Amino acid sequence: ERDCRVSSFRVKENFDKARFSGTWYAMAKKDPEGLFLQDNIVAEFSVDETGQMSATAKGRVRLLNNWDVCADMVGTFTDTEDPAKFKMKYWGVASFLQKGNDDHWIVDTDYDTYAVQYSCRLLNLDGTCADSYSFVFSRDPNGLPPEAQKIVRQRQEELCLARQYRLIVHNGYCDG
Amino acid sequence: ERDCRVSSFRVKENFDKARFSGTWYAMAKKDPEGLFLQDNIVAEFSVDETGQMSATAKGRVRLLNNWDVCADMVGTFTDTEDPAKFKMKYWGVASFLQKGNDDHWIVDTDYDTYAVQYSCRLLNLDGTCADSYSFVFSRDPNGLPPEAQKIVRQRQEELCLARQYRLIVHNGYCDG
Amino acid sequence: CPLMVKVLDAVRGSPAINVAVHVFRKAADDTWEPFASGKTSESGELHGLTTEEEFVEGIYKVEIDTKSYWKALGISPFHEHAEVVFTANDSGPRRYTIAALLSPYSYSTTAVVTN
Amino acid sequence: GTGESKCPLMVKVLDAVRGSPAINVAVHVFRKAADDTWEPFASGKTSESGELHGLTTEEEFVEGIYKVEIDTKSYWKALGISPFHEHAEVVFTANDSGPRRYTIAALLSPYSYSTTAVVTN
Amino acid sequence: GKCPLMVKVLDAVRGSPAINVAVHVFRKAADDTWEPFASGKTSESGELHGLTTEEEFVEGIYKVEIDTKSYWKALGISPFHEHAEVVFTANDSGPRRYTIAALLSPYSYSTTAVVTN
Amino acid sequence: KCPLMVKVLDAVRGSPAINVAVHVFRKAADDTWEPFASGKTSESGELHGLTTEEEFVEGIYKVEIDTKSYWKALGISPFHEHAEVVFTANDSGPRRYTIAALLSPYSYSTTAVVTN
Ligand SMILES: CCCCCCCC/C=C/CCCCCCCC(=O)O
Ligand SMILES: CCCCCCCC/C=C\CCCCCCCC(=O)O
Repeated sequence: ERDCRVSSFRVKENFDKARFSGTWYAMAKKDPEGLFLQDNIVAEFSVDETGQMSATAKGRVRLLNNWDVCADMVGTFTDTEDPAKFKMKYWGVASFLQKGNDDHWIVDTDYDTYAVQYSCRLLNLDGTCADSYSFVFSRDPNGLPPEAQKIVRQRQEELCLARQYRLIVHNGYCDG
Repeated sequence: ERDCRVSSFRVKENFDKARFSGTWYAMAKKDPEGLFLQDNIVAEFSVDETGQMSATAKGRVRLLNNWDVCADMVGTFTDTEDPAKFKMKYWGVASFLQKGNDDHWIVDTDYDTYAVQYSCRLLNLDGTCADSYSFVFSRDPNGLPPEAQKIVRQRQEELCLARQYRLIVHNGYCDG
Repeated sequence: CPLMVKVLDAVRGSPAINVAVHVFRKAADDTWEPFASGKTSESGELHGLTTEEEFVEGIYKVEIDTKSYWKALGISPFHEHAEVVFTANDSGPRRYTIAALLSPYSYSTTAVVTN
Repeated sequence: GTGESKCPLMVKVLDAVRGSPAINVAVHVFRKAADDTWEPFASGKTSESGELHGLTTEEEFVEGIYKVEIDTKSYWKALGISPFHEHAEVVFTANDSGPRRYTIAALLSPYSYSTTAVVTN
Repeated sequence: GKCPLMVKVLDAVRGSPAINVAVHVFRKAADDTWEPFASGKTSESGELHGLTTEEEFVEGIYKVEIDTKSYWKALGISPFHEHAEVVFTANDSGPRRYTIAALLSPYSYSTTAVVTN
Repeated sequence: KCPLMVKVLDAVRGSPAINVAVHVFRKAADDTWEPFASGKTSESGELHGLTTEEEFVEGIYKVEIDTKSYWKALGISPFHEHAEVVFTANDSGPRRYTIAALLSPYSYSTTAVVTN
């Protein structure tokens, strides 16, 4: 009965890139096929001279058999009709690292505490998602207040991803 | 019957490096095992300031299965107790070409018409040759007067190489 | 077989298992016919691509899908794929074997032809 | 929008048989089209050091798929040996991932070649 | 109470197995020299099977030496390398089946290990 | 200029193999490798200045590359202990030598560029 067509999903109203900028710690992730970022994931969002959003994540990636490396990622966001939906073009400073171009949705945020992002990589023909990833971010790495957690769970439920998120560990594995 | 010990072989008496200099065309060759120079062989002999002899040579080499190339060879002669016997250090200007260090003997020469050279690369324990090469040179590529041919045949006989020399063809293969 | 393909992994030190291989032959006008195709086995070899009969003469392209191999392992590789291109059977009978050694930013390719 | 011109793309060729720079080799470059056709992009021949410089500018070299085709067969025939390969193709995506300099290097033999890339952050 | 070490050698120039390539295998001792461990020559297909048996193939550092020089000199070329030299630790975690592979040219060789369980 | 140069490339990361330990030896009268020259690869993957025209003399040489240190310092477990390149040098006139090695965990290629 729950509508699962990605085009039916609520996104952030009048999303404001400027209030979104700064550091965001990844607290939980729903992996897509061919998962990339493992753990220790921290993003830094900015706004351009021209008003364009961009970001610069850091994280542990488990390559090959068991080769672990700290990826420095970079992504640039082009706008759309909808202030909360972007196309994200991304690659790592090191070229052997994954490159790509993904829809990038701010499903919800209050700018100060939490954000829920979503990405649909592949569609089924009924409009439901065949391959997606989703991050939950927080401004504070230790966790979320109960009010925030409650909203977040509600958003996980609406993306048809309830109970599918892996917990993101932070143990200083990527320290300069 | 005939004494075939390389140390018993007569060489040129009071060989003169200077009268030996200039151009010598290779007219016949007795190949060693692992043969190198095929045909179109021409040598240029010189003498240095110090009195040391050296030479140059051009020639067709068949490499691999059937790769033909014009080799530009170079060799330096260090002297010995005998003015007709040298050690020849040699290599090609192109480094993939054969290098080495061979005894080099002037068995006989005329300076004007013919030279017969000999090299013993490996010995049997009774003092006879186990691997040798020998060159017959002429000042004129067309051939030898009958008096020179007679001596040359006689030298071939005494190096125990009668009937074993291959005719060197000269068809301009190495020009341009 | 008239045509065998062996692929190796220079990184993990093993056959490249499940590498998709797509052979083409050259048409009278200058495009490619999908001549044969398969996947490398557990030993990384592709036997049974074609027969002496069908393996006629002409220009042939062996295309090895390396990108998929590497992406399936985290890495964004440099090459889209490997392409050995060679004339075959212009003097009757010969058994060709294309061998590829794979790295993300490099590959080497070799033919072992006999008969 | 005008910038300093150091080569986004350098090719280098080496002779494994002779231990030397593979000199005067024909190298052609193509960019895959909307219709999947290879469009002629850049052309040249290797210098004395074995290097093809100045093939294209930062600006003209744009996000795409590229084929570097090296005339190995020409080099080997013009020298005597009968090569196995018609040419050596290097197919690769470039500029999809920040501004970078690329280096193709190919190492040549009659029945074998290897190619390798050096891309710089 | 099938050999654990196979060597395949190829000719990058002629495009065929390197036939009759002499291969010499050494192992490392307490004091740091090399035991002549095994010996052979590449066959008609360039492979060296039956170099050794599972049990004698004990743990340690091993050197596979491939005589490239002879191969090339016997064909006119003065090659660059004395020989090809693969050095690896074998069996420090139970058994394992190694195949050292070598691609050959006068001024270049590449070598690679195909290890199996 | 330099009669001997070494160059190292990383086949996995598509870049100069920076800080690689390279050791060189000359075979002795008694079949012993005498320590000859030593260093680490620069930013570009290039060890220049290993020796001089004069000191580099006819002989057999072993260039040993510490591939294993490189790979472990990156967290991969390599197959090779090191990479040896054994060669005769300077026996055929005065020449410049270039060793180049291209590295992978279970594989490497080496090549020479000697100039007349
Ligand atoms: C007898 C040497 C040839 C004539 C003297 C020329 C010396 C200068 C050239 C360098 C030496 C190259 C010759 C070595 C070839 C050995 C015999 C062979 O061809 O198989
Ligand atoms: C949504 C990711 C974090 C916010 C953007 C950070 C910008 C850094 C650039 C892109 C990082 C690449 C993320 C793509 C991988 C997502 C799925 C995965 O890791 O498996």
